[PDB]
Amino acid sequence: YEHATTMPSQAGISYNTIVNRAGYAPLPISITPTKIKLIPTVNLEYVTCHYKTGMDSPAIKCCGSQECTPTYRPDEQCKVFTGVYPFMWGGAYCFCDTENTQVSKAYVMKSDDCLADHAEAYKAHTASVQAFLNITVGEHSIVTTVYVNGETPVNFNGVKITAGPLSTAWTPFDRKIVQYAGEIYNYDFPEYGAGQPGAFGDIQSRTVSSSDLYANTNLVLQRPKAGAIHVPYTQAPSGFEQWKKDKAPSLKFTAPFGCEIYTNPIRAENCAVGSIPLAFDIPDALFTRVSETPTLSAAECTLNECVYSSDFGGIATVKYSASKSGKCAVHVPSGTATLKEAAVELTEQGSATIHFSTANIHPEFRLQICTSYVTCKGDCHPPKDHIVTHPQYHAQTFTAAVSKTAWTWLTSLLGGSAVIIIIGLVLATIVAMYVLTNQKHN
Amino acid sequence: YEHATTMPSQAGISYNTIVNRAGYAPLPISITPTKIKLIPTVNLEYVTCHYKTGMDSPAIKCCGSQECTPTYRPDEQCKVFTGVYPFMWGGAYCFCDTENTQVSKAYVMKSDDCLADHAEAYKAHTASVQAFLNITVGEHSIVTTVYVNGETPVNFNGVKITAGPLSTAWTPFDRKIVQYAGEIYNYDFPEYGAGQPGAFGDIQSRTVSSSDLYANTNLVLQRPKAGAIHVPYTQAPSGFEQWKKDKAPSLKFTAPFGCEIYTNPIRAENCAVGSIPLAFDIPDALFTRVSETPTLSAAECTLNECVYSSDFGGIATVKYSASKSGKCAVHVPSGTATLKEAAVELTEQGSATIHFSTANIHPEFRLQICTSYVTCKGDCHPPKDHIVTHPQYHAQTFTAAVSKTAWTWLTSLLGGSAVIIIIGLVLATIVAMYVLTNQKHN
Amino acid sequence: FTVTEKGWEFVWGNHPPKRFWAQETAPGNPHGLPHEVITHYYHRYPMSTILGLSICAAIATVSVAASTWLFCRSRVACLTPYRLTPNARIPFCLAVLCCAR
Repeated sequence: YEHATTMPSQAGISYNTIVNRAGYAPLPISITPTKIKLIPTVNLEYVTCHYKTGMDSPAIKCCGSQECTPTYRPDEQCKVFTGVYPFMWGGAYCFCDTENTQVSKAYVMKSDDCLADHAEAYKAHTASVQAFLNITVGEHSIVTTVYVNGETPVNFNGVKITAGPLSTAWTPFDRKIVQYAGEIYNYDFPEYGAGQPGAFGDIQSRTVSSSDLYANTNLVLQRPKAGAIHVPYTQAPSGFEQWKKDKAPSLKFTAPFGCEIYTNPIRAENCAVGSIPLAFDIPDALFTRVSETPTLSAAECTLNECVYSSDFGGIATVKYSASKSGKCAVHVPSGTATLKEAAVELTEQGSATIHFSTANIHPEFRLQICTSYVTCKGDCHPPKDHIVTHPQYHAQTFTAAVSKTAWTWLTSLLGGSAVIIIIGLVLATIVAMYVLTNQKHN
Repeated sequence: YEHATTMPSQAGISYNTIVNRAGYAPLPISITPTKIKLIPTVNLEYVTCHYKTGMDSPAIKCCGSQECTPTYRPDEQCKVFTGVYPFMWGGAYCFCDTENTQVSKAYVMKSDDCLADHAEAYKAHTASVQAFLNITVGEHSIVTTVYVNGETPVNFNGVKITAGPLSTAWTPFDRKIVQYAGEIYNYDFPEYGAGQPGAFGDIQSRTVSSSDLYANTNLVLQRPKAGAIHVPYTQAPSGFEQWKKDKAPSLKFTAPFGCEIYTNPIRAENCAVGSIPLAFDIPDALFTRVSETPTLSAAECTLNECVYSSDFGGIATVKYSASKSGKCAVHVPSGTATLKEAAVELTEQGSATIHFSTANIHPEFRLQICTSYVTCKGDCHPPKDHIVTHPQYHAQTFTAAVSKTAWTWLTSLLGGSAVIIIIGLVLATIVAMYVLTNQKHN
Repeated sequence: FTVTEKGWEFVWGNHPPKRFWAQETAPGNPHGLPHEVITHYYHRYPMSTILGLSICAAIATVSVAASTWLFCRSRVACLTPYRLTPNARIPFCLAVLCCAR
């Protein structure tokens, strides 16, 4: 039996329904979503870290001339300095006054702490939604990771459930992503080979153990001080450190719809957006007949408590009579009241006490109990808290809180003016006919 | 300096262009694509293989009764048969006539040859084109893998080249892919848990060593023969073998645009679809002054031979008088005719030979040698081979092969009618004026 | 801060996140004294209330104006054939109804 429904994309809250085959017993279905992930297709480009300007020892020749032999190290600067009279601790190094030669050679390599302290630059596109449902169809419950593409069914007890695709293609993640220290940022990093000095990605190692890194760190060798053996350089500071000093806050704190960004798979959690459709391919064996379930006669519904709070702040009470003692489903077909439980276990002459939730000020819904319909009617009152620490358990219908007094003010001041204009039109018509009757005289 | 150009996506055929800076030397550019890959994002859903119905040994109790103990094996059947009189080689096994009981248990397990003989069922989306170029910009030549998204530049000698994205999102692959033995199939496989017996995917293991397989093979246990210890069973035959028997041919035989499906990773190569835009960021140091290059005076172009074939079938002789002996660029601006070489080395008073290629019967194209512009003009002849084994080196211009005699026939049949109708209209106007003149005397 | 029915969340240092949710407890009484229901539905639904009062005032004004227009035209159409007679003698019953001399 093909049954299609729709579930809102919101974790924690139980979602209840029933299936009414036209001549059989109603089959209750309950789905409570627990954890709804969103895992993009993530593509590593490069990592970066702090650099470490390595320097070779100065080659000194006395009354000679050196040359520049390159090594093709990253950003490998080299320069030959003439007119140098260096000193060691044990006196001067050459005897020649001039024509001595010192060679400075510097290169950029990545830091020793690159392994545990690095930032991963990614690209993300075309995410994949995946929920941890908790389905109960005819008191047979499973807990299964369902995938919410339009296929990939979950099978249990012959029942085939296909939870279709989300109504929205929204993702919190951008086209480019930087991951650093368990937190994830929407940063527009430059491409490989486009890294600029002083900003994020001046070092670009392809992987953590790539052993071939791009480096553009504005390194310039300088002339040594007269009488000293050192290699003086001048370069722009660590762009990774400067990225860490600025760092507009993580996507964990800035994401729309209240998402919960996590790390080891890059994923978002519990983004309250969209809605999941559902397909139920139910076999015919589960449809129990009518007379194998209880069936009421002369039932009546009264409202004990009625507060239009956020949670189950209404209590309806059903006095019933039925010639069996078993459980049967309860359901509200409109979205007027959201019931708490899905079934009520019955005696033969007792009473039932259900808990509902509603946004209405004058609730009038038609409760469906075992196979019948009672009408639960009352008046709800405002709740005592302004602010609660749990979300809403009902749906705000348009014209839900219109408060019959204000229905009377909209009926009188808008329908009464129509009464004024129709009696004016009738009076005008009677006047025109009486003038024509008067001028029938000649 | 931004220089934007567009290259047709086709391997092997060289592409030549020059940058015409208004007061500096022309700068040659030569780009030959070697291998154009096309790689979709590929996601493994399950594997399948031949199966193997595992059987348990029959549990016989002599004059008793047995029960069914489920082992929860895949597609496991357990029927228990009463009224047995089994046999070994050493006579009868039990000694009763009735009330003996035999338990048969069968289950499905994936085959022993699963590792080296199995089909991998993937999902494809969102291709990522990548290209092996060979770039020469002003006798600086590299060979470098490029990524042809609209970024990820290639850097050599200060030139920053970025190959823009393809003008077409065409992929030879469908949404669903099967790999079997180096060959790839657009095949709409059933989802995991949706396998049917006797067809593809009646056995579904999530990975190759997953230790959890889905088996839907229609296994039914039968009743054994009187006086025989065996487990009889009936099941639908293997659907991986039936899929190998069906197997409409691979994607390297049915794909359009000449694509070549390979799988070390799953990719297409050398599809002749679309076109790569290019972006040149040429620095201002490569532009040599005009006066340091050769420059001609009194140059003249004559066509020696001219065949409007598919290869280079035209020889033009350019006689010049050079101010200096050196190599310089030759280029044709239009797609009227495509030259063979990008540079010609000059003497001071020699005559140069260029090889071109045209579709024109009557070509009139303006060559560009070092900085001048000569006008090459002639007539081509039909080739001799009907079918060649190399693709087309030139462009198909609309009205390229009109063969001047047919220009004369079209111009006569299209212009004489207009001449006759305008002299008819002028004659009508003169006749109207002559009537108004002759009626003037009234 | 302003917290709506769609939610709100803050983090204070190393404390865990606290989510809060507003629920519909507006100041006023929706059950009488019609300047109290208007403040209730103004703090409740601010944008819809001004549009509703604007269109209800517009329809009431147009209706009262057009009814007064039609009644005055019908009074003129009644009394004009009895005010063009030289010896004006408007009846009695039409004098009480149409408010004549």
